[PDB]
Amino acid sequence: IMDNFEYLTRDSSILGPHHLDEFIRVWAEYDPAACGRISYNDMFEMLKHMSPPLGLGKKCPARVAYKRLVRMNMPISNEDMTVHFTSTLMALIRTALEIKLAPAGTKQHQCDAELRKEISVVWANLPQKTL
Amino acid sequence: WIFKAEEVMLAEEDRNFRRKEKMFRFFIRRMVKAQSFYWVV
Amino acid sequence: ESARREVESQAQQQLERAKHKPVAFAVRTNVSYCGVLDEECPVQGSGVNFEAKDFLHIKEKYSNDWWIGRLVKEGGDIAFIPSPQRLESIRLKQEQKARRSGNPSSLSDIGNRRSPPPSLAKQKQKQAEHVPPYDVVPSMRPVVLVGPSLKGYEVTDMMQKALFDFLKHRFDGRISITRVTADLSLAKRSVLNNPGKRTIIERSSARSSIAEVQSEIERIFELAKSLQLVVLDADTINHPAQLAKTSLAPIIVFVKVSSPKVLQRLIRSRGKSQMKHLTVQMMAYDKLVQCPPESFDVILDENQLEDACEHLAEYLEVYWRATH
Amino acid sequence: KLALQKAKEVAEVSPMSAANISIAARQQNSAKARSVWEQRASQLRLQNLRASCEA
Repeated sequence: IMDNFEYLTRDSSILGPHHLDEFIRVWAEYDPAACGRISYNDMFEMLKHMSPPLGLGKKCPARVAYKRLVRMNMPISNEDMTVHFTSTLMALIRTALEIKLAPAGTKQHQCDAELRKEISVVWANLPQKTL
Repeated sequence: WIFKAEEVMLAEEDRNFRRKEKMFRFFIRRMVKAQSFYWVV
Repeated sequence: ESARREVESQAQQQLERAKHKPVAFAVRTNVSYCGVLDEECPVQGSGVNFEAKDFLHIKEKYSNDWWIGRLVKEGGDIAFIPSPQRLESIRLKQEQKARRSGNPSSLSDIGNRRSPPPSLAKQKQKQAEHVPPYDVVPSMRPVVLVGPSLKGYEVTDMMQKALFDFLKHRFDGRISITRVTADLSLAKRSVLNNPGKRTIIERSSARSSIAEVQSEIERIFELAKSLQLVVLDADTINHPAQLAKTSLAPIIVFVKVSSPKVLQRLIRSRGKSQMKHLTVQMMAYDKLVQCPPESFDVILDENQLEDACEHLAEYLEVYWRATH
Repeated sequence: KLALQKAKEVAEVSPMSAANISIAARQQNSAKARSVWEQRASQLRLQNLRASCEA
């Protein structure tokens, strides 16, 4: 019972262990293979088709989603023909609970350092997904 | 604390009937609360 | 020069022979001045770096400019304390290093209005209050208990009588307990030369209560000069600020209930007699609570009798070692 | 708090109460078991309080 107490006291409104399954299910249908990088225009229809429990409730919170896509660092620096799941789901799970970058707006490096020191041994797999 | 002061201001008030029966009550109350009475009962 | 070394040696020998002699009297200060950095002291290296809010104890006689004193600190050695006239002179010296101190400002006005210093530029003026740098206080600090509510009522009387008893017993043979039945809040020093000097004047204050209250002031002084610690069982003072501007400068002890919810039921524990006065018995609690903690000297903020009892015992033991 | 206040009254000498409360503040610290139920209850309390405050 206590091995599963996190799931048994769910209060399912900010759930994260389950919405990732829906994210994978949605991504699989649109993706025939990884092939490294995928297009851009799919992510908008994916957010529209994303589960309303996480990402958008009404028409107004979509603006907040735009506030998460714009007004910060851009993955557009590299080729626009690039995946965004490494930077979209991470951003949404970071901002849904325990948001810290918005109140500061300049202390991104300290948050990145905290993430790196908490992922110290991952064989440097996420460093390429943080971008 | 208040009881301690009541038993302190009663010894200094008698040191200088219905009063002699009250130091007996104070001694009883000091006796029903000691560890000896607790262990005996 | 041989004269300065000779007077240094004589002062050192006087200090050595006066190390084991009774203390004469004590002074109270209101200015943060250091007696070690002043070059006019008879002996250098043996000054006092005392801040404000401090007591000094003078024993022997030196001159009109300096005195031999000691601090109330533990381990504080014998030092030299400036005389009140010397402190007035050094206060005048404090405000002379500035560019200007009188009426002629230096706002690009040089050589136009010389303005020689009149009597307003000296210490002769500003005599509306003119607080002396030194105040006369009892040698040993009297101890006054305040709280948790109005005195003369059952709850406060018991909560103070228990501690009084503890002080009589534990410190028996070295502490004298005196009760101030009359008022004590009318201790003034800058009102008049002698208001009501004689009882035959038939004046308003001659027949008033000011006479006995003023005569009770130096009784505390007489108790203090015997080195025996004394307390004050004043039934009128219920707030530290009521007895803070006077010449007593006493130690104030705060016995307080943690919350008024406990205090109300504690008052209820006495009987129907105290329910009549329960109302007035509560504002006297929160008025004294709203007083800043810094006003009180010590705080007894706990409920256990024995631990709070030790809280005062160790503090007074530290005080006893401080002045010995 | 009481031990920290102890040093405040004694301004005439260097107080040792701070050292006494320091040496007696970490020895008993190793008794904070903080079981899974208590940790989950604390997290739930934090989340509920945040939701109530933010409405």
